[PDB]
Order: sequence, then structure tokens, then C-alpha cells
Amino acid sequence: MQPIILRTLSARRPVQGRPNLETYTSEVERWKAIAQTQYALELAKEMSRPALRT
Amino acid sequence: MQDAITSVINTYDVQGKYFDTSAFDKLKAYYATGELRVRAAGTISANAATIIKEASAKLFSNQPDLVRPGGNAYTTRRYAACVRDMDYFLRYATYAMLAGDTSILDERVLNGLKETYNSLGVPISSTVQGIQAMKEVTGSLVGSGAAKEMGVYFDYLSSGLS
Repeated sequence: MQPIILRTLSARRPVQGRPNLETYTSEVERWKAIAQTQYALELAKEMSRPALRT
Repeated sequence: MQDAITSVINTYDVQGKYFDTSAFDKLKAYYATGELRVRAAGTISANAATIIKEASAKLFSNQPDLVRPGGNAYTTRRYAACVRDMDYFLRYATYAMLAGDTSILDERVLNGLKETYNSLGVPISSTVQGIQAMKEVTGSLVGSGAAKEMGVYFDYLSSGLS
């Protein structure tokens, strides 16, 4: 058995840990706020109706 | 309820007094107007539906928003309740005019009415306007003296609501 066969090649990924996601989390919170506004607008439209006219 | 005679009787009963000259004068004042009150009540009863129709027309002409959507007289049920309320007001005003005393208006009509209208969303000022419309139509129908007499009880109703 004399062919050179390579068994354990190192991977592409680096050894470091996961970079933090604070800026991504902030932008996601911005999207959440935008999405909450579009439902809050409808419910607010509901809030401004007259009192006893059912 | 209490009429003019029972009102005087009560004022003398709380004092334990027999009738004096002034009491007999008040009783004569009430007895002297009895034929006028009876004729007025008969005339009002004969034409009550006409009075209600004319006064409701006046009220809704002066306030068209009442019967359009969003108004408190917009549905067949709320319109019916409104004209029924006006019919009650006319009838009990006739009762009080015949009794010569506003006690029945307190006892059966005004006690709890403002709270009721607040709890239902009934506009008070519009109801007062409808009462004034009935005042005008009724006076035109019953003539000068009977109109001055029914005015007292219409104004008592309006003041109780206002």
C-alpha cells in the first residue's frame, strides 16, 4: 500500500467563534416596529370610533 | 302622584293646620282653571299623533344628523324609540297639566331619565329641542291660555333634562 492518500484535510471555516449579531438584531427590531405600526394603525382606527352607536 | 289640591293639603298637613283663607284661595284658583285644563287635555288627546308627527318633523329638520347613519335616531328601532319617547313626554305633560302640578313628571319621567340617556348615548340637548318642538305645536293647537299652561310642564321637562 504505497499510494499517497490524504485522510484528514482541514476545513474551510476558521477556528474563531460566532460573530455577534447586535446590528442585525437592531435592524430586525426596526422591521418589527414597521410591521407593528401597520396593525396598530388599524386598531387605532378602531379606537377612534364613537361610543354607543352599535 | 300629587296634584295641586293634594299639594296644598300636604303643605297644611305637615304643619298640622286647618285650611285658612290663603289655602281656600289656592283651591279656588285650581278649581277655576279646571274646565280650561279639561278642554286642553281633550284637544291634546284628539290630536296627539298629529302633534308627535309635526314635532318630530321639526326636530329632525333642525337636526338632520340624528336620523342619518351614526345618529342616535338612525335605525328603525331607534327612530321608533325616539318618537315613542316624545309620545310619552306629550302624554305626561297632559297628565301634569290636568293635575296642575309637576310632581308626576318627577315621579314617573324625570327620575333617572338623565342618567338613562347618558348611559344610552341619547343626546340631551336634542331631546330638549324635541320637547320645545312639542311645546310649539301643542300651543298652536290648544290656543293661548291652554298653551301657557302646557308650557309650564314642557319647560319643567326641559329643565329636568337640562
